[PDB]
Amino acid sequence: SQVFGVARIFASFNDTFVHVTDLSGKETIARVTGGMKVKADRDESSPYAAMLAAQDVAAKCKEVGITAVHIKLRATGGTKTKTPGPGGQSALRALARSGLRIGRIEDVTPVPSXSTRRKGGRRGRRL
Amino acid sequence: MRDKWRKKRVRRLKRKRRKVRARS
Amino acid sequence: TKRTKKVGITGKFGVRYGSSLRRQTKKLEVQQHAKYDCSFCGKRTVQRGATGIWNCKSCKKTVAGGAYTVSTAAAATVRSTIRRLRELAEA
Amino acid sequence: VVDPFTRKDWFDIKAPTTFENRNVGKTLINRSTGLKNAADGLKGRVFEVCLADLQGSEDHSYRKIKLRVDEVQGKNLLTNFHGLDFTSDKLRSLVRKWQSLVEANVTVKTSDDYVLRVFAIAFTKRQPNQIKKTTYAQSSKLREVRKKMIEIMQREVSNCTLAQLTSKLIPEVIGREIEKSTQTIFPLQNVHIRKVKLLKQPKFDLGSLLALHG
Amino acid sequence: PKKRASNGRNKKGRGHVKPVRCLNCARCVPKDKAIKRVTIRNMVEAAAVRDLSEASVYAEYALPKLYNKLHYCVSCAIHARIVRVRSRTDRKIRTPPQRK
Amino acid sequence: NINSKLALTIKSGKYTLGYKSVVKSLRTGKAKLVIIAANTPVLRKSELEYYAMLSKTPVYYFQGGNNELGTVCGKLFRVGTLSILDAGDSDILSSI
Amino acid sequence: PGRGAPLAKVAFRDPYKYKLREETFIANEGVYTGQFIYAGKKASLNVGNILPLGACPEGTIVSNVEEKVGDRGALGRTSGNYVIIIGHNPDENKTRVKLPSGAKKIISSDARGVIGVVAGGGRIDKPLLKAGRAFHKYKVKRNSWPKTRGVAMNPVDHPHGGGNHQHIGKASTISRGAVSGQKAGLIAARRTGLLRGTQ
RNA sequence: CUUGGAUUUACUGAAGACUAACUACUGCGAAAGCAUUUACCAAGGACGUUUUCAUUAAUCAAGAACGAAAGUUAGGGGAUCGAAGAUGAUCAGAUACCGUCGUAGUCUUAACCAUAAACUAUGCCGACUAGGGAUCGGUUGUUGUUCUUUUAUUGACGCAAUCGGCACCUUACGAGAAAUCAAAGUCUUUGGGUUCUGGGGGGAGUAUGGUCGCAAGGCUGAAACUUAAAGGAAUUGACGGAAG
Ligand SMILES: [Zn+2]
Ligand SMILES: [Zn+2]
Repeated sequence: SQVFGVARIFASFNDTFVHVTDLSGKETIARVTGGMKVKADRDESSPYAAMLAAQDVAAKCKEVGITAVHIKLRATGGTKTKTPGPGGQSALRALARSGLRIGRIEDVTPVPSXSTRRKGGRRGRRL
Repeated sequence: MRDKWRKKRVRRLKRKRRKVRARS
Repeated sequence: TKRTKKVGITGKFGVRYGSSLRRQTKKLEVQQHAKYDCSFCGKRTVQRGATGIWNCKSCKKTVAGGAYTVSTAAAATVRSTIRRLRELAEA
Repeated sequence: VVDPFTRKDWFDIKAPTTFENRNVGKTLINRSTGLKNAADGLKGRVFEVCLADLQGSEDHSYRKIKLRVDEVQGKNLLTNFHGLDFTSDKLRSLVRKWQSLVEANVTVKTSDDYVLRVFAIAFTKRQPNQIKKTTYAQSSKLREVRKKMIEIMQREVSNCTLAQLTSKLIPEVIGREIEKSTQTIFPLQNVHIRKVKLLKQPKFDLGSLLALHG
Repeated sequence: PKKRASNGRNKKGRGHVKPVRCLNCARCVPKDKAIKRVTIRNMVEAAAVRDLSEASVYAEYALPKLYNKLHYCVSCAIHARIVRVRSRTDRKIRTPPQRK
Repeated sequence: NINSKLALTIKSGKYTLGYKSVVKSLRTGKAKLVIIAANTPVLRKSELEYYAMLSKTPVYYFQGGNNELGTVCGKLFRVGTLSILDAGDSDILSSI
Repeated sequence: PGRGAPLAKVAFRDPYKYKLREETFIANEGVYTGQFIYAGKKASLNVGNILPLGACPEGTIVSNVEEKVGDRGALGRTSGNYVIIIGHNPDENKTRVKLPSGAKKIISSDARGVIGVVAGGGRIDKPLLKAGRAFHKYKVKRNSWPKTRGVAMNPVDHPHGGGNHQHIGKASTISRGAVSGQKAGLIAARRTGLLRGTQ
């Protein structure tokens, strides 16, 4: 029936990667970022830019033969923040409305079990 | 001035005082 | 009486070679002239021959050790490591 | 300039007979050329599919099994068990405050020399008539739970092969037995095998593969 | 003078507590003093729960939540208005606000 | 536990300290137990336990060296081996 | 003399004629007189025993290790040095080891090594303190002491000699492709100066 | 940094650190501190005690042990962060805050240093004084409770108690300049024992001497001179590039 890939989405506070792989993850079928669709470095992670990045992936997903994608959303993870960026939420909505079908959905933001020192210093970054 | 910096300024001043006495 | 306040065995060097070099010598030359307990006969009669050679006057057992101590830190670590690796492999 | 997806040929994945919905899905690879054979370059891959997909039931939706391909049969991919894991949502859904958490792991080889690290997690159960807020078990008790938890983990894995163990992992026989044997110590809830890791494999036995693939 | 009896933290019968890094500005802050908020949000926005439930190939698929425990320092929390300044008499109250 | 029972035998019962007395006690059959320190030479140990086989005497292998065995007996000197001729108020013979 | 490590004379029996064979080993630390040394494929994992590399588990500390099967020992022979067995690759019969310099090497598993650390370690920790001590050190090694600085010679004697001030004049880093008579200084140096940080 | 394939993807692999969530008005420790498992080692408090010795005690000049971080010396390790330094911005200028790297350091083994808002800014020991409920370890009597196992001599939970704690709520007999305080009460109705410390603000923890330390520095420690104030708690207002 459905030809399942995996839509691996990274949503940072600077960019949004819409990356569709095979079910193994060792074949890149389509990878579109929020920053290839915009002209300002500031909005390159915006929810609107994520919609544009998501829709053209489905266009490439359709022509190859992919008809359904699993969602593996992640944030920056590690020592940095675990909250998903604005792009991942709007890109997730944009995919379902492009005709691409959806199976399992999961968050795979990397989580340390401690961890190394976080950048910024003891007193943080003072703005 | 701040007390911590006044303390540090004296610390660097004492070190100079100690050295200039070493010349004799 | 206490003949020297701090130089100890390095009092044979007088004022030469610098205090830092004399302090490094004192730590190791005390160890290499000390008497250690024999692990074989139990007496405190083990002394250094050349480097790495430690003879016991009583039981005439000679053991290979460190340059200035009968046992070095890394050797004891290896002995426990080998003992551990031995018992796993042979169950 | 080249349209790189021109030489990608799709192969079909097959799950072992220990699993029910054996049609995992499809992949792509550069087609077999003279230099590099697609058969050789596609084995060793790892496929991660939810346990709900390979079993149908929605109760396994929080466990995902990694499937490793070790041999290709023309257009069909023959895989083998590679590991077990929980979903990040589920383990988070289980770790709440005012309750005691106990974890245990152990390394043990199967009947046919499959070295595995099995990870089990359990939590203290709150009584129904309970009044006090916190359900805390003493550290001596949790040592007893963990000590009992490892030996049962060792006993049930070393006595059975991976296929027999995988048939134990589907219904959580070990999870039921861990909770059963810890009843005399402390009431436990949500007793699980939260992870299984393949550490070392022996020489590949293509005969035993087909025995799990027909 | 003394503003609080707890000295702004929750350390009694103790010498030292390992600190935490603020989520926002990565500042070291003691774990007990850090303002901790446990949030459980739906992974998909409430508006998109429908069309993503129509693209689902699985019937009645219970989508997951996102679990996250947040840590803020005093400046992190006050600026983000997670906590607000209270009156001198309202400082004594430590019962949770009744909003949910 | 054994160091306690052995210590009790010292202040209460009969014993001999030293290799020559232990072998001499095994020859006459007056020995009830033989205790050998860990760092006793293997050749001497192996023939101490040969006499015990002939004398029908149990042997206990102390875990410490002749320095620790000596101080258990209340002695300020090394005791490489000892034999208990008469266990006194203690029960070391039935404990071993 | 000339060696910081002690040597152990070990007597073996000749398998084929009635004779005793004396062997000179480098004494591993903890080896004592009268100790039994076992050498072979079936020897147990004990300090001082000689075992093939494949027969040792990972993390085994070994010394006097062979690069080639039957060269009778090449690696880790100075006092306090040893070779760590990093891993095994059994199907091509290979073992990865870590050398005292940090280099990783791949050796045949049939290569042999002596379990333990070379004795005499810590020898460098004590200063020599005296020209006389160095004189006695090299009296039993070779004629390489004392060393005159090349910058202190005349232009005939060294590339660094000459000048109205003692100075090298040109870069002291010399190409690897230089010829004999030119390679005085830092040969084929990838970098110079005080080593800051990790390498 | 990137068409010499960056970022991203999956798997395999190596290093060092750190032990997330559980995690708390919770525990232990003389304090500093202590959070992956297990094994060992030697300690410890509390409770139980119709066991034992009988004043063996409290606080203590002089003198000792330990003592966060940083720093010092010598090896080993050096992933990440990152003083110094270099850098791209911002700015009138910023060699600052922001960004990118980065050396000591961060880790450890041997030794020093002996200081912190080392704070409960509250010496230690002792007795009494007002109510209340939670909670930890022990121990003492008890359930429409589930489980062991089908029940006990299981465990958990539940209800009454007391010991010790870490604390918390109200009140003010009383205290306080007030904030506040169950001790900061039992202090002009002035006396339980004892140690240390202060005598307006600066100069100044400076100079000098001594003493300890490798050094950095620690401990002890003035005077001249100068000044009418410095400061504590709270009230009103004014102001805020704070909240409602
Ligand atoms: Zn001896
Ligand atoms: Zn801040």
